[PDB]
Amino acid sequence: KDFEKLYEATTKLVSTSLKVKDDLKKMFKQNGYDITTDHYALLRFLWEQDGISQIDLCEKSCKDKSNTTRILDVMKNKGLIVRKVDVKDRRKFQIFLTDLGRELEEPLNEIASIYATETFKSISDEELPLFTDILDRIG
Amino acid sequence: PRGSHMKDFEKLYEATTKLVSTSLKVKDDLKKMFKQNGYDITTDHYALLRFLWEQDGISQIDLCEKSCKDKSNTTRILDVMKNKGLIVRKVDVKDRRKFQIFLTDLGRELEEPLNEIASIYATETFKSISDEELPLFTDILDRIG
Ligand SMILES: [Hg+2]
Ligand SMILES: [Hg+2]
Ligand SMILES: [Hg+2]
Ligand SMILES: [Hg+2]
Repeated sequence: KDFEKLYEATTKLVSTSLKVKDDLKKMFKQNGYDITTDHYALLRFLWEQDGISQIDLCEKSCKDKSNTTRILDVMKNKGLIVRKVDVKDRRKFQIFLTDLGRELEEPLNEIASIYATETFKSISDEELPLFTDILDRIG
Repeated sequence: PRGSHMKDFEKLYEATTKLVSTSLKVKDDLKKMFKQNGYDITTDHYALLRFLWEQDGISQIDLCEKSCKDKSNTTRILDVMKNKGLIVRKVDVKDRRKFQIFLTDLGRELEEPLNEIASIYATETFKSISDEELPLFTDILDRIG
């Protein structure tokens, strides 16, 4: 409708995504926090709700089970989260924030806010839900 | 940074999240479709091949400007393409130390079957999206950043 246009949209979608992820990461680094966008998204779920099951974070995350688990080990190794074997299943892992994990909410949210305002500055508030809804119908 | 009409951070974050997820789903599904139909090609590969079908023998340098993925990642990906037999690296006759990138016979032949799959894929993927909506979507993506 027509392929050339469709391919161009797909490309822009995919550049933009990468640029977004990559600039937010840089901004966390510049302020001295060595974290990725993936780590931030995961931590956001936990700040809402601590003790999420790993499978539960599969679902919410996306990824494969391989990738998510590797991202979570990187996070544990930076001290943000710990991993417990569950009180309603040996099979399941529950995921808890450390103190470090809790502490970073204010500041990581602050940097993400600053990134967001600048990044979305040319776009109107009323364009968001259109954008969002077009993304939701893609696929 | 500020003004008199700020957006809600939550909304911006949700949009960023949806943008990211959707990018990933689209990439990953296109890759699955290529493999299911017998071609072991990533979306990154296919995207580079598109640039080569338009402009065979382009410089590594000019490929990176178009590519994004600024240098070491386009390169690593180019290497993987050479070892797949899709492309070939040729020292520039003019301008020392530049390379030009050329399609193999295999890389040329893939143009038709790979565009066929991607095209079908794109139409499915965008079927719920009206003709008026598309450049709107595209224009928002251009203003992001
Ligand atoms: Hg790309
Ligand atoms: Hg994500
Ligand atoms: Hg999963
Ligand atoms: Hg390169």
